[PDB]
Amino acid sequence: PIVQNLQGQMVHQCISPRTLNAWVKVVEEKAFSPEVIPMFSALSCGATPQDLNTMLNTVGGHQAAMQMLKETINEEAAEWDRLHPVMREPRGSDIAGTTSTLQEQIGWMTHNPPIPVGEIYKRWIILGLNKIVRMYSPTSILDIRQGPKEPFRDYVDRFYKTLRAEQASQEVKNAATETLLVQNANPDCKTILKALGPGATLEEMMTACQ
Amino acid sequence: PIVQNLQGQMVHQCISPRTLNAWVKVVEEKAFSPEVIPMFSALSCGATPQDLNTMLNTVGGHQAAMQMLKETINEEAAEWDRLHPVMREPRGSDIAGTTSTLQEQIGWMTHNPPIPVGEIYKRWIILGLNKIVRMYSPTSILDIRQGPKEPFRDYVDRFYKTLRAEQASQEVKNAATETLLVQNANPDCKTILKALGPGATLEEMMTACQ
Amino acid sequence: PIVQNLQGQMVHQCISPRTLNAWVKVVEEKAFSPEVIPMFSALSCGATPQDLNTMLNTVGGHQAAMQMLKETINEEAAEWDRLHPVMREPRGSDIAGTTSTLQEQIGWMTHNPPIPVGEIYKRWIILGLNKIVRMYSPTSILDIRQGPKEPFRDYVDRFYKTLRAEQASQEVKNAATETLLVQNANPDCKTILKALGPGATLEEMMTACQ
Amino acid sequence: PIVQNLQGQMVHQCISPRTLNAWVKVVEEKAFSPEVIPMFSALSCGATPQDLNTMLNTVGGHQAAMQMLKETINEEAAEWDRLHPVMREPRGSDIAGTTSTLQEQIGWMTHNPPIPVGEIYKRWIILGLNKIVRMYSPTSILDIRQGPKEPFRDYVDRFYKTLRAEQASQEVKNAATETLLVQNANPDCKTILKALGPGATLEEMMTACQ
Amino acid sequence: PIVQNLQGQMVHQCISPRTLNAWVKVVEEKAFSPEVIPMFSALSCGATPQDLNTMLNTVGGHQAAMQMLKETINEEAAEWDRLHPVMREPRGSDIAGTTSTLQEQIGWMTHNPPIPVGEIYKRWIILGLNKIVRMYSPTSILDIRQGPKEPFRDYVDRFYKTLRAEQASQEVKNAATETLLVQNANPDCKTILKALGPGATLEEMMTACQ
Amino acid sequence: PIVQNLQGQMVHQCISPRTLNAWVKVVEEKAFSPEVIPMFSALSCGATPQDLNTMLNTVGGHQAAMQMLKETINEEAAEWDRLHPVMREPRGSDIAGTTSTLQEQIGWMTHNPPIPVGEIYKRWIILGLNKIVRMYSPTSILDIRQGPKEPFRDYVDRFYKTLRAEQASQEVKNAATETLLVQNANPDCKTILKALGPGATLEEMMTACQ
Repeated sequence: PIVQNLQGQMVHQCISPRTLNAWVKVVEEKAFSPEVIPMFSALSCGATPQDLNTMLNTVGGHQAAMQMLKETINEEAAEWDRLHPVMREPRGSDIAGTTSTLQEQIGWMTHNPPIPVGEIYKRWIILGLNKIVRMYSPTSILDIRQGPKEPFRDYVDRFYKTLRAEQASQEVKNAATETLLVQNANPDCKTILKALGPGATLEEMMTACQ
Repeated sequence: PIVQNLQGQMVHQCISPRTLNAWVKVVEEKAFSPEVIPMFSALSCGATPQDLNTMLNTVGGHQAAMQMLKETINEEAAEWDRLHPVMREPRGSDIAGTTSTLQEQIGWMTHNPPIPVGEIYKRWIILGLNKIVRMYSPTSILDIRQGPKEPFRDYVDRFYKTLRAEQASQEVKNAATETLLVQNANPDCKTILKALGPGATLEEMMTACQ
Repeated sequence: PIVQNLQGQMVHQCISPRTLNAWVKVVEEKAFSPEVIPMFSALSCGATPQDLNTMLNTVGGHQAAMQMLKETINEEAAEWDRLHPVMREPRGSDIAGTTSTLQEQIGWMTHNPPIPVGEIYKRWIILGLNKIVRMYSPTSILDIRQGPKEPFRDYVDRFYKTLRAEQASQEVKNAATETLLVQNANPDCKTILKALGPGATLEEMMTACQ
Repeated sequence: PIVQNLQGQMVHQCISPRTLNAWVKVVEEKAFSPEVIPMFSALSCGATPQDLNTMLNTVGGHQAAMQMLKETINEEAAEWDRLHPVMREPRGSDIAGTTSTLQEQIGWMTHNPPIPVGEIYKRWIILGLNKIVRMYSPTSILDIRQGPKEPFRDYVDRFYKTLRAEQASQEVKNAATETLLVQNANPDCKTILKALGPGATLEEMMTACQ
Repeated sequence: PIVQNLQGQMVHQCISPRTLNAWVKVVEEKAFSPEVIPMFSALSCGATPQDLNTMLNTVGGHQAAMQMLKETINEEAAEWDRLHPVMREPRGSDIAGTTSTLQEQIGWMTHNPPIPVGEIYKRWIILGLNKIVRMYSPTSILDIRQGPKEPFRDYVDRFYKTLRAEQASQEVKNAATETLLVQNANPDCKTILKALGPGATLEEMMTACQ
Repeated sequence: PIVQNLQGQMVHQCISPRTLNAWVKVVEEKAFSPEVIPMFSALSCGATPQDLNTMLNTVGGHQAAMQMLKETINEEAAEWDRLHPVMREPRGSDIAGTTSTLQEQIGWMTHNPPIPVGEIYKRWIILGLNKIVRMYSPTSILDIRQGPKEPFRDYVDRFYKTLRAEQASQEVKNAATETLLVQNANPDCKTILKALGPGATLEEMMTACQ
């Protein structure tokens, strides 16, 4: 990835074994849980398209997901080529890092103004990963219900984990979300939440059901 | 996080995978014990709101706590907007890192005088974490007493651990707290402490009951 | 390898023990899976031919594969010698790091215009590794068929992993490959895929068969 | 901690996760053995009071020890305030790191002449740690006596470890301690040591009694 | 070892603990398999004679091998003294690292032109290690015969591993080597090798014997 | 330890936790085997007396050995004081690091001409460690005997390991050493060794009995 040196300029540096190990271990252990995407966005700080290609190709399993990612990147490159018809300006395949040289990528990312091919490739990969995570949700939100003896903490944590997996975003707060949350609880906490009144925060609901 | 180079200028640095792994392991293994807050304040030395959001979103489980944290940050941002009506001035959401880009944050944190958006966001996150840790107390302070044969050392350890968890702070010393400690002590140690009289430090009580 | 310091010139630095340990661990663990080649291209970023020889000779086991690699490198060196009739210009063996000193390799890797002996040797080694990986595939692509109760997701995983093993590249799918994919599926999923019609993406096939 | 950069200036640096993990592991595993204090003085080299507070607060267990440490710090700060009647001059709490900011601490630590607030706070913490270590001695010195078949080396190891714990120092050997050491030895070794006469060092005693 | 700094000169650096740990672990775990020599030549890149002595004296076991290494080094030093009749010019014992100081070694390795005492010492140590590796071959190559149900790949693995051990070098290719390889195979593969015809490469033999 | 910065000057640096962890682990695991002294020499590269004291105090067990080391240090300091009757020149105590501040030590180790208190202190510590390792020898050299069927390799390994321990030095080859080596060999090997002829090298003996 491109970093900043002590002279004050952007100079390319090789990708480190630590970053590669971190990414491979994360993908192998956490599978495609929703928090992998922030991990991908953090490990790819200032990455060139070649670095992102290395990170994607290094993954051993989940080849169906990687094929979906490849198809999504191709679709995004086609859309970019349609929206941007014609140093040489980049094309979709050049941004994808399959028809361009590392030197050209570094020249683009250091140009004034910069042409962040790495950022665009990261956005395409992030769209692909969002689709993959949304497809790999283990269960639907409508089937999350508190057990007969399950504490409110466990039920709420499972409900919000599922709702993060489904919508592919942690920020899943909605009025219908709260209604579904209160509906699926056990009757003991259901009555308390019903009597708590509208507009209550999740903190107050957890305190009341503690 | 913004760091200082050998030249002597504040520049951005990519967030290291080592810090991310440390924070993830700490949250996974420490649950929400009161010692997590100093760890978060240490790992985030000089971080920007983007880095804080990365560190928060990378947490795997405990989604209810993250939702409470998000709601608390929203409340604090609303309060900040109310107290500050209207480079572009940072709004509550911009400080929270929802509608802000990296360049804007770095310009804010390198301005003269600096607008410490990172510090403000860290304060809001610290408030949310304090509330979460307080909520995560396994038992109240009034429910802990020394056992029939428990050494006074372990009893004081448990008492002060519970006291730290209850108030989400370590410095919770009070005359009422000392009276509670001597009240719940074993009858032999209670008699010894009563004979020792008021004004005795914790060290003297520990020495006497040895 | 050769890296750039703050003075502004390429300088040679010793190969770090971290890279060597990572490469040895990768070879010992993953055997010759198709993802070894991206790891080799990543760990050897800017490595002079001496470093490539160090990385190749450090591998303990799999001596047949290393002998095939040696023969392939010799053949490529002979072709290079034939195509290039005769600072001294490099030869095939000089590029292969057998009859060249470290100083000569540094000079070749740093002149203007550069003679990327490291990159040429890397391409030869990657060709040899492609041959090895293609030879080491456990199964043929015609032996992959979905089981009576195996999910379509796992069937696609196996199919595309084996396909990457054979062609030694991720870009291995084709129209005939898509026909093979739909033909080898279980009849229940085969009917759905047939009803989905031509032009269907892998995403739609995965969604429909669930 | 404040460290000297390559340009030759004393600049503030964030405290690395490795030091924090090392200190946490040392406290967690070694309890409060006498060797912890040298580890504390080595890990916290050049630290400002904020870093010392972070390193103290990060400890999870042993809350009674931390309470005693806080009491000792308060006593020493009161003494400092008494002895110093009144850039702004530091106070007891300012040195302790509770009513001071990072900028003020850095200014004090880098003023000419320096006001070593970090060193003074470290001395107070060392006093507290010495008190805790002395309190946490499992056994008294007089209770170390050689077994019927116990080797002399292990007996001397136990004796000197116990003596090290008590006086909160390693250089605790003395003529009275030498007499105590020769008193509790086994009669077979006791007669040999008595015949060896005064003036014999520990090496000669160990050699004679093997 | 000696490295290159940002000032552009050659200056000394202490041998890092990671290098020492890597060397000790490699030597202990891998015994004296032929891949140790590439590891030794990679870890000691640019090492001074004192660094080589530190790396050799740190090994715990295999003391007979270390004594043979010392004998070989002494013989080579005597030869060097014989071949060179007589800042002081180096002698055999100075390159051996027994009668030279670190300052003198650095002056030798940084003189104009450099007198690579480190490289000469490393060559002597490599000759000694080659002798030890040859002596540590578990079995003779003539006893390697393919099993009744052993795959030809595993037979080639064992054959070439043993042959590399015997010569302490990877260059074991020969017409007699190929004849010995084909003679020891099972008749089922021996007939196929005979039918393949002379002059075939190893890859063709592997593919035809599958 | 005092190291050289990029500007080209000697400045102090806090002892890194990696060095301390390595030193403590080695001392705890290997006990006082003769290979510890090279490790201590490597890890203490360029250290001040304060760093040497830090590394000595951090050792938890084996307090008898540490007391012997302290006695040896005191004796050497007394000898230094006698040999050198009285920036202030360093006395024995100041060299030992008990009565000298870090500023004085840095001023001493960076003066022109240098006064290497660290080197002298390391010499004293190495003398003490040699004495400790010599005392800690598990067995005598005369008791080293070959088993009836124990391979000659293991016999020579044990013999030279013990003889290295016996004299606290690896350079232990001698005429009497070889005489005892051939005297304690098994009769089957003794016949071959006797018929081999005087003056034979160790490699010839190993090959003859292999």
